[PDB]
Amino acid sequence: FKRIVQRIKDFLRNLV
Amino acid sequence: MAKFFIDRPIFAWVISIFIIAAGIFGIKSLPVSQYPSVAAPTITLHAIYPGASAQVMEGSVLSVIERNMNGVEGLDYMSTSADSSGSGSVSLTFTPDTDENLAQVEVQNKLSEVLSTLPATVQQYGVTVSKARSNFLMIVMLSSDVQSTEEMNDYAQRNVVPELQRIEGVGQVRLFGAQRAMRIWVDPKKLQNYNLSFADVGSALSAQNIQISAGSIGSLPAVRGQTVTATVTAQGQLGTAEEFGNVILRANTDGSNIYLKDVAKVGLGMEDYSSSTRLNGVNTTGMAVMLSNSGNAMATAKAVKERLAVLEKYFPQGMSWKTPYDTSKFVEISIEKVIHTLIEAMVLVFVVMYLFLQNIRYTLIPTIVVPISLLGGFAFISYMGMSINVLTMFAMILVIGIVVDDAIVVVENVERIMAGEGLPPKEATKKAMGQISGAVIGITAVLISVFVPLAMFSGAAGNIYKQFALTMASSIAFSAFLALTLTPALCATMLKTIPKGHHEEKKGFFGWFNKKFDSWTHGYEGRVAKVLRKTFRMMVVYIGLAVVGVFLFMRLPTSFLPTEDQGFVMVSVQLPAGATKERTDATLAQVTQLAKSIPEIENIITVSGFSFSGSGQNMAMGFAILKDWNERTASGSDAVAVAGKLTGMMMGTLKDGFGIAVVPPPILELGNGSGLSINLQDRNNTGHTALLAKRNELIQKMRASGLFDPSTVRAGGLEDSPQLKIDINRAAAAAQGVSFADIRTALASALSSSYVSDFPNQGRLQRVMVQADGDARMQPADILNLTVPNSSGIAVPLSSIATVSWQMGTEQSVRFNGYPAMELSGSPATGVSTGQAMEAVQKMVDELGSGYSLEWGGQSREEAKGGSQTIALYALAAVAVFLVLAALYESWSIPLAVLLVMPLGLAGAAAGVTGRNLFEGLLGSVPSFANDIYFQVGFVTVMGLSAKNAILIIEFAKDLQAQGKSAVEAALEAARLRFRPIIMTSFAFILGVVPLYIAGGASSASQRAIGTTVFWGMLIGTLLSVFLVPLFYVVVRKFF
Amino acid sequence: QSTEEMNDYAQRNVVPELQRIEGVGQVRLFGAQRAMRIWVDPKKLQNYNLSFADVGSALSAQNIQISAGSIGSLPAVRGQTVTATVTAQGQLGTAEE
Amino acid sequence: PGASAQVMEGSVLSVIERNMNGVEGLDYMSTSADSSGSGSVSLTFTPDTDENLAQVEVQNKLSEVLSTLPATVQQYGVTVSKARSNFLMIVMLSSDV
Amino acid sequence: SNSGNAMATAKAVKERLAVLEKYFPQGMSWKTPYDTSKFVEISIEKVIH
Amino acid sequence: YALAAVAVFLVLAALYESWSIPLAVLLVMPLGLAGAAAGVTGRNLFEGL
Repeated sequence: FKRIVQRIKDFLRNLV
Repeated sequence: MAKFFIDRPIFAWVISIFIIAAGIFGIKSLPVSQYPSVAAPTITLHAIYPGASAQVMEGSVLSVIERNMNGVEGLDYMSTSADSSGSGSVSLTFTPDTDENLAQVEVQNKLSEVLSTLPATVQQYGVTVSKARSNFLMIVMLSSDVQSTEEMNDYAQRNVVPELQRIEGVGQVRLFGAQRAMRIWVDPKKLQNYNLSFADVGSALSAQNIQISAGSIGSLPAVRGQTVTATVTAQGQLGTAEEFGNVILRANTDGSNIYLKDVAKVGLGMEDYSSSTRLNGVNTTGMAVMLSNSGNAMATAKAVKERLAVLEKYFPQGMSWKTPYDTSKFVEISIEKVIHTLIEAMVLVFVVMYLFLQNIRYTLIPTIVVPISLLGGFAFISYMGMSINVLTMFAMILVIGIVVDDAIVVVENVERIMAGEGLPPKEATKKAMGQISGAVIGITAVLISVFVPLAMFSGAAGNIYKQFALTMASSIAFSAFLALTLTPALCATMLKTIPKGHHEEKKGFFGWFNKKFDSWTHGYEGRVAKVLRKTFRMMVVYIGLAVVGVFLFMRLPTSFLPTEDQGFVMVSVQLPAGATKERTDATLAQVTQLAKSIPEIENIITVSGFSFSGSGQNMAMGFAILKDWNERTASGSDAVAVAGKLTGMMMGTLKDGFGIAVVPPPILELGNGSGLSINLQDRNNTGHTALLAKRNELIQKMRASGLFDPSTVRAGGLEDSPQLKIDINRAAAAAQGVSFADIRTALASALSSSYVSDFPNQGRLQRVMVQADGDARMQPADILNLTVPNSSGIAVPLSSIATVSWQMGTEQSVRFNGYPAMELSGSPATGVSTGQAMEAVQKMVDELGSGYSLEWGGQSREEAKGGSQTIALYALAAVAVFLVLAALYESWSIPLAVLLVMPLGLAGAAAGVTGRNLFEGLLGSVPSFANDIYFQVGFVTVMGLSAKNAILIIEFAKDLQAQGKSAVEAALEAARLRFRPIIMTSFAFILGVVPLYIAGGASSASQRAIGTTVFWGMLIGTLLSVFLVPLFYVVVRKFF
Repeated sequence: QSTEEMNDYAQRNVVPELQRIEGVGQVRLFGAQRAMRIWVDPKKLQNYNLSFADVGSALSAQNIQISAGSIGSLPAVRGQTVTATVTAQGQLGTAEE
Repeated sequence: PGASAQVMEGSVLSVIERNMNGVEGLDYMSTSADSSGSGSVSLTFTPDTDENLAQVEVQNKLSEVLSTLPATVQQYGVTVSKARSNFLMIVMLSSDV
Repeated sequence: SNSGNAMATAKAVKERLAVLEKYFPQGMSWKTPYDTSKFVEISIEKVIH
Repeated sequence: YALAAVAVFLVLAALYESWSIPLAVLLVMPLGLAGAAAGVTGRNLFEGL
């Protein structure tokens, strides 16, 4: 589940 | 062609019926979503290596994977990211026109080559290759306030997730919660009491919980006479906590049988414990639904909601479902806006047509023709494989007006001929079409020529332009084809002859309006004659206007898209390094209450564990869902105002840590397109300290001694934090039996979790994890109390062979294109073009010694390429327009008189934008208009319309001179003849764009941008054109 | 610089850049990147009564990557305010080591 | 190996089948599991769907989902085939020696 | 590569090498004494003439 | 069958500039249907006997 979290925060990192 | 169909109305009707059928069929089979795909393909890796630091993760996993990725077809650039969370990722970006599926399969096949060279635990967990593209549709939340998050996550995974992904149009469902697991919490004190180790626990668990494969009786190579065969089955796996607690760790000779349940506590738990989510302050379980390519967003969202409503019946007491965000609402609103604008345009066209042509059957032709042209555009859009989304719907809205003109022109010309010569409608239609057919063909050719360039741009901006370009071009082409076939047939059939000898001696309103408009037309002709008599002065005035307009256009800000009120705000919370999850949760509760204090906020979703900066126990973020746009119309109830209020409250309330509220860019998949993003590479592998020092030097050079708006220049990582460093004496450890690998296993099971085996839990396999009791891993002094076995098998504490001290280490590491890198951000100071700032930073990076390079990221990679493509495309467009007009007029010099109207529209647009910016500044509102994509689209639209009007005027003027009139007389007569249709179309188009000028609500920023540009450009351009186009004709004839 | 150093520099800096170029199918270095080479003398092994497998096992057991973990990890007792990352080297990086 | 048809179906085949929804041009799916710890998932696509694109997409999804499947399946992997079930010919070899 | 172009690939390799030369250790240079695209370009030029 | 009839109607109307001549033509399709159905039924009966 760390991988799903990694995906969500990578997207968020990009926006701001 | 027009003459052919004037005598065959039923053939034209049949063709139009086929067009309507094709359009309906195309609409039936179009994907529906709020936005199309504009970003390039990207593949990510997402490996898990538990219990590791950024340096360990990077060097042991991410570099190893990265080194085997140079060679995949169509790779643009590549990056890595590692943090202290025990997980990392490798991101591969690809050149456009690369098949994402092929890229993903090739990346997976490359990973399969080096998978065996990774650490054993990495291979145990596996590496997930996926594509960054996400067609996000909804969030589904389950809230109980009674049962824990473990229960809700299990219930979701077992009941809700499988039901949602069986729905039509669903491409993927993702659960934002950890699965269940069997957790063993070992007390190291008891372990040392029995002289056991974590390795013993793991070995016993793996040996006593394993699948058995027995076989069958009487297998094929059987003895003679065998009559029965049977499958033999034995169960060798455990399924309950009581069963797991009875695992034998040491079978003593006396028969004591030290069990697993007297050194550890065994119970069902989760597998992460990292992230927590809440909705308005209560525990929740979130799910994300992603639409499939070729799926309909509205239908899928409705079906999902129906399914959830049905399933709600079986929820445990206290559990409820809610969907706080949905993207299908935006496209639904866009389609509703399209329909409303179409109805309003039809009504307005009817009103003006009846006011001018003084009959009701004249109003019937535009009503029939315009929807058919739109349907033909829809059919073309379906044929090309596009979809219905916000941009295509905006393109429809904007092309409605020009397709309306294409019919107003023909109807007005026919009505003029009929009222003038008194001919019957058939003869009048024949005459009018013989007059205007070639002009129509040339106009459609020019419109295609001007719109094709917008489909030739590169990148995400090109993808965005392609929507408008293709939709509008198809609609224009179909409108022209219909004006050449069906409009003349309708004119010749449905109209009735004007009573011969009638001078329109009307009564009441009609007579009065006729007289007043005739006076206006006469006054207009007098003013045009005055303008024509003195030509040098008017040419000087025109050059002045063109120069001023060009100057205004240049001095406009550059941007991509304007931020839009999408209905939510984001909050990012960051606490001092080393803070724990408890303090972060307290701060999140404070933020939740503050959001509650704001009426504009409907729901607040807070997630603990990671932030905008990154992951960590001190990181957190929140999503604030705003009320409906209808409920938020007064000043200060927009997304920016809500974000400002929340930020102001947070800066005064929160004690430990800080929070910031912002609104995201209009397109989430496409990152922020503002600022200057810098990657500072280390070519020589000097070290982290050297690269950090160089980054600090570059930041100083940019801020103190540069032109970058010093405020925004800052690093985009996460500063170093104190860490605990264990130093082991080789000699001391060798003196005892410690082997440095028993140390590895002991630490990996003590200070971090260990994944040992797998068990069945009511039908699905779930992990077994050994993590050690929390009381033995809280303080630094606990590290040296851990024990590791010797060769003889005795336990020896780490204190004897090791020491621990506080040090400074990296919290996060990133590589770019195979070198250690740092990330930086920036923004131009003021009135500074991005190009010179980029040259400046390149020079500064050069000032640093060799071994340190530079690389642009994100939008800066595209912005590095010059703007020569746009200039070249518009130059080619102008050349093509010139050639087409020369073919139309059979001249080389006449086309010039039509090109001189381009500055008029440009000046109108630029002046309108500048004036509205200044007015909003006076009102106190910050500027919101720039030279963005929507400005370019609107400029192209108004420029095409002005070109159409000029072409018609010049065509009429040229023919009159050929008959015998002088140039000046011909120009006067052409202006007098074209006055009425131009007034009609300008009125209709301007008032039809007015609603986009005062737009407010969903996607209203782009609406307002287009409205401003189009409205002001059209008004000013038409006002100047109706006076200057005859001047252009006269001058061009005199000169040549 | 000798051919060994240049070969290593090529493998680490030039080859990836070249094989990231469009139209390239494969890059072959007429050489190899560096490695830690142990050159064993069997006579000395006889003198000390050792074996090749002994050398291999000792190298494997004393040069590995250690993942320590963290302090105050996510499931924590009440009142925990300090979190940290633990680190241990466990790996050799020079010929003398 | 060692799993009943029910366990094989609920732990491996069902997981893959559920994640196979949303693949372009899919008509229907079926699974078959057996007492001997072997199983299979069959995906049928509409005609006018080319086998190669469907192959690539199905395999991408399978790789995406394999991250959780059981350990022994991951050891043996999952095989892929796309050939006609019906026979074209039967070739016979006979000998008396 | 299968479906690769010799001339374009050689030009890209040479440009990339020229760019990378800026980071070399001191005393290190680069050459391409063997190159099959030179014959192609010269022959094409001669036929054009 | 519906699309076949509609296509015939539209093509005839475009060919002859009328809405009634194609209507007269379409009246013959029931005769063909009756013939075909009667033939199939009759051959079935004859073979059964």
